This record gives sequence, C-alpha cells and structure tokens, in this order.
Amino acid sequence: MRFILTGVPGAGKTTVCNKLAEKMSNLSVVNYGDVIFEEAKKLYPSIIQVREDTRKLPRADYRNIQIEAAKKISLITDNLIVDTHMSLKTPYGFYPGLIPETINIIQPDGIILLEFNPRDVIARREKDRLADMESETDILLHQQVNRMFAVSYSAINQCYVKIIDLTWPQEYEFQHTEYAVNKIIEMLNF
Amino acid sequence: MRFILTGVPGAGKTTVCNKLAEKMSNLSVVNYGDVIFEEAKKLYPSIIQVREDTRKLPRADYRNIQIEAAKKISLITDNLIVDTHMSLKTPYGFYPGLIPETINIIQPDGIILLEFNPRDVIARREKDRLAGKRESETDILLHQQVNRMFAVSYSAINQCYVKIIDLTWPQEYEFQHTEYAVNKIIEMLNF
Amino acid sequence: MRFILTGVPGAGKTTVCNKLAEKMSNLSVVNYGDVIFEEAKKLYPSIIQVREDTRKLPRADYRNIQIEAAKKISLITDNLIVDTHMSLKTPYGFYPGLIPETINIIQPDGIILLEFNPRDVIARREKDRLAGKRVDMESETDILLHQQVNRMFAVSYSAINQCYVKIIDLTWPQEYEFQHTEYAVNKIIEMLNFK
Ligand SMILES: Nc1ccn([C@@H]2O[C@H](COP(=O)(O)OP(=O)(O)OP(=O)(O)O)[C@@H](O)[C@H]2O)c(=O)n1
Ligand SMILES: Nc1ccn([C@@H]2O[C@H](COP(=O)(O)OP(=O)(O)OP(=O)(O)O)[C@@H](O)[C@H]2O)c(=O)n1
Ligand SMILES: Nc1ccn([C@@H]2O[C@H](COP(=O)(O)OP(=O)(O)OP(=O)(O)O)[C@@H](O)[C@H]2O)c(=O)n1
Repeated sequence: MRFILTGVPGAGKTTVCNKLAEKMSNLSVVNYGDVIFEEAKKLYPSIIQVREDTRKLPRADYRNIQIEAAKKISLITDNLIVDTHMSLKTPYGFYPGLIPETINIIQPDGIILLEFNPRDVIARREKDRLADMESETDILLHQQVNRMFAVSYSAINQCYVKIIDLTWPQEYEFQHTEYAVNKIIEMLNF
Repeated sequence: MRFILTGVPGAGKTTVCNKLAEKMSNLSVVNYGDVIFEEAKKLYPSIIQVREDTRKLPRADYRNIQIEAAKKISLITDNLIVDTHMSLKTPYGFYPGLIPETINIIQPDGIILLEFNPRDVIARREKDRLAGKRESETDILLHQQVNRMFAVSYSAINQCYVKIIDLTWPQEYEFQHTEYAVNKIIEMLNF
Repeated sequence: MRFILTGVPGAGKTTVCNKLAEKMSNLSVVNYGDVIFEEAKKLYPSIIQVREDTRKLPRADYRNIQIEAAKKISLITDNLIVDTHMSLKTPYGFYPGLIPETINIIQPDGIILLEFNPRDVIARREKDRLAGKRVDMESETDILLHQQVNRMFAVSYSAINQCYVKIIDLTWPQEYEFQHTEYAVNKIIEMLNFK
C-alpha cells in the first residue's frame, strides 16, 4: 500500500521512519525532500548543492522538480511510505509542502498525521538544538492546519486520513516511536 | 432545493431523514449508500455481496459506480435530500463518501451537518446495539471535525452552502433533537 | 505582493484596512464587495439601487460580476490588500465569499485571517450599532464556528492554489483601545516589508 507520513518538524518523525524501515522488509521509506534535492542536483548542478539551495529556483522549475521526484517515487512497487510535511511556517504564514500533482502521481492510499503534544515538541526541538522557538498554541495551530490540508487533499483525491495520536505521556523514552511504528505496520498488514 | 444531509453514524441522522420524508411534500429522500450498493452489486454480481465488500474494486470501477449512482439520483426533479456520510472511519483512517464528480453531478445547493454531543452519540449507539439494530468522546469529536473540514472543502470547490445544525444541547424530551433539526431544515426549504 | 485580508464582520477589519492605507505608502487597499457593487450598478442600473439589491440577480450574472470585479482588481500593479470575506452566514448556512475565479485572476500571494475573541466581536457589533447605523445577532459559539469555517476555507484555497495562510491572533485582551488594530497593522506591514 501507499501512505504519505507527515507531522510538525523536529518531533520524532524521522525516528518513526527509520524504525519502520528497520522493522519491516517489504517496505520502502523515502523522503520527498531527499528525492527533490537529488533530482535538482542532477538537473541543475550548477546551482544546487544543499537543501538550503533548493529555494533559489523559480516556482516553475521547483514544480517540475517536485513532479519528477513524484514520478521516480511512483516507480516503487513494494509497500511505500512517503515522508514529508503538509505545511511549513514562514513569515507569510503556512505554505503547503506538497502539490496536487504529487498526490495524483504517487496516488497514495492514505495520509498519516503524527499528532504529538506541543510540550513534547518543544522539548525535543530544544534538545536537538543543543546538539525557531514556537509555543504550545503555535504547534497546536500548526497541527490543526495540517489536519485541514490532509482533509482537503483527501476530498480532492479521495484517500484515507489516519490521525495517530502521540499526545500521551511516555512511560519510557522512545515509546511514541514504537507506538506509531506498530500501528503503522498493523495498518500495512491487514 | 437539493441538500446533502450528513452526520456521524449512529446518532439520529436517519430519524431526521425519515421525519423529513414524512412531513415534507414534493421531497425525495434518497440514501446514496443504498444506491451505490445496488448499482455495484448488479454491475459486479460476482465480487460484491455485502456493502463494505465494495472496497475490493479498483479505484476506477468504484468511482464509476459512484458516477452512475450520482447520475441516477440526479434524474430526480424538484427537491431531494441525499442521506449519506461525508467520512467513514476504517482501519486505514477516514475515507470520504463523495467525490467532486458526485457533487457536481448532483449539483446540490447545500450540505447539512448534524453535529451532536459525543456523550449523546455514545448513549444512542449503545442503546441501538442492545436492541440488535447494528469509539470515545475524543474520537467522535474528531470525526465531526473532519466531517466539517470535508464539507468546507466541498463548498469551496463547488460553491455550495454549509449548514451546521448544532444538536449538542441536552434534550428536554425524547426526539427533541430530531424535531428541532427537521423543523430547521423545513424552514430552510420553505424560505 | 498580494494578500486577501479576511475575518468575521463587525470586528474591526475595516479599521485595520484604513490604518494600513494611512500608514504604508505604495499600498492599495481594495474592498471586493465595493468593486462588485459598482460593477453591478454599471451593468444593471435598472435593478441595483443599493448593495443588498444584488440579491435580485440570478447567480450566474452575479458570479460574472464577481469575475469582472476580480479582473479590475487584478489590473492593479503594486502591493495590494483585498479586503473580503471567506464565508458569510445565511439562512441556508455558510456561503463562500470567494470563487475560484477570484483566486486565479488575482493570483494572491497569500490569505490573512484576523481571528478575534468572540466577546470583542459582539461588543463591537453592538457598539457600532449604537453609535450609528447598520440596522439575526450571533453568539460566542456562532462566532467561533464562523472563524473555524473560515480557517478551513483558507486552508482549502491554499491546498488548491498553493498560497500562504497567515493567521493573525487578536484573541488576547486589549490593554488600551484599538490595540488589536495597531497589532494587526504592524504585523501586516512587517510581513509586506520582509526581506
Ligand atoms: N520519541 C522521541 C522521538 C524523538 N526524540 C528526539 O526529538 C528529535 C527527533 O527529530 P527528528 O525525528 O529528526 O524530527 P522531524 O520531526 O523528523 O523533522 P527534521 O528532519 O527537521 O528533524 C531528536 O532529538 C530525537 O532524539 C525524542 O526525544 N523522543
Ligand atoms: N433524538 C434521538 C435520535 C435518535 N435516537 C435513537 O438513536 C437511534 C436512531 O439513530 P439513527 O437515526 O438510526 O442513526 P443512523 O443515522 O441510522 O446511523 P447508523 O447507520 O449507524 O444506524 C434509535 O435508537 C433512536 O431511538 C434517540 O433516542 N433520540
Ligand atoms: N480594536 C478595535 C477595532 C474596532 N473596534 C470597533 O469595532 C467597530 C466595528 O469595526 P469596524 O471598524 O466597523 O470594522 P468591520 O469589522 O470591517 O465592520 P463591517 O463588517 O460592519 O464593515 C468599530 O466601530 C470600532 O470602533 C474596536 O472597538 N476595537
């Protein structure tokens, strides 16, 4: 099956992705941003070198890069999970991290939203930073906006909208990760 | 005045639809789900024998039976209410009951959303279950919120009304919620 | 850059618009409804005496009037702020204040939503009723519902056309009068001049 996987940044989504790729063989976990960056360097090497450089392309070139990345991802046969962000915050507001062509090419079966507790998000972000400074309301608003984006994409393309709740206190560290991964594989095997 | 009536399952939507069909003249109350089930069954008599078996069909064939159901119920003239669910929950999450083709084929004027109180919903569901006629507060409220989002998206795309009848208040007597909703819908139709 | 400023009516949106016009140079602030009314009067002077008379129209002609108003608004060159509504409460429910033709013709860089505290909304509605004209009055929950529906409309237009969705929070309590207006104007200006 095919699912997009999303959530606010810095909350532990990458750990979920890697522990999924670790605890299932018939699975492919890919990052839309990584494929976008690869296709960009291959088509526009004279300009691109790091993720940060993907901003300098015009919106038409960036759209074509997203389209080609979605295509290359489309040629995957096994159970697929596409890690990405539905919305990202900017000085102008929330900007969608996807485009309708992405979904109608990848044609995923569903969209999975990892909804964490804002306090936990702040804690994880601060920890990883010691290795942006939002508040609880900012993160809650971001998650509700992501809900709305997912529901819009679903209404347009008719797909599933799974909301995985990780807003409960962990009994042991990294438990949210295991709960998310176990429920995701339960979905994949049914 | 053709409207799409929706709400979380097991809360009282069907009683509202029935009392509408009984109290309103020149009003056709049609169940999108039953029509889809019938059409799918008759066009694929081998693979389809229960309602939720309609998920095995490939994307194209399911969308085609939905298109045929929408065309069939669009032929109805005058005023009609379409009983249906805007989203149903499954092991894979929330799944929509409509598609843009369905909406612009039925070309409805508005979408009515019956938003109940989750406690009332739990009570109704269990009372029905005990009578052999067939989630948590948080889950029900999330379902209603995603239904609201779906309805707003459909309205933004097709330009239609989004009526939200709020039955979250405690009843003073049985069937007060459904009576209030039916009367609001009838004053809407007559307006 | 082009932004569509919106929010529930009677809460101070036009105050923000007029003060933006008064503070920042090279900023054109246009009211979609005003343009629509002018064009309606132009093409149908036999029926349109005032704004509400626009209900007399059939929906197709009014939609085309909206399209012509959006066209005229798109002809503007520099920084633009289109004051309008994402939804309107009617007997039949919420109706979108925009149409897809508006989004496509204006190509707005973003949408902006002023989210108020319903108490302030009600108080300002009743005050502007007292001190002047503007002859179904809503409640707190109704206003919250309206704001959430507008948020959903905005996210939908963004997901469909890929534009920004800025939410300016004016829910906190004002320490002095018109503080929300100053805050909204300052934030919109900071956003426009961002480099
Ligand atoms: N249950 C968890 C999951 C994650 N973390 C911490 O939170 C951060 C996770 O970051 P990451 O998974 O990389 O965040 P994303 O949401 O995936 O976004 P980005 O690529 O920007 O990091 C790390 O410090 C990780 O140790 C944690 O403390 N407890
Ligand atoms: N105001 C109400 C509305 C409903 N009910 C009870 O709730 C059930 C009616 O729900 P129904 O309208 O049948 O819900 P559906 O929309 O039919 O949901 P489903 O498809 O799951 O049945 C019946 O037990 C009815 O007595 C009630 O007690 N008071
Ligand atoms: N921070 C603010 C902003 C506005 N107002 C009051 O709110 C009233 C109504 O706001 P208005 O300026 O009329 O803005 P709109 O919301 O755009 O009104 P309408 O939709 O009726 O045009 C005004 O009289 C103004 O004094 C206020 O008290 N405090």
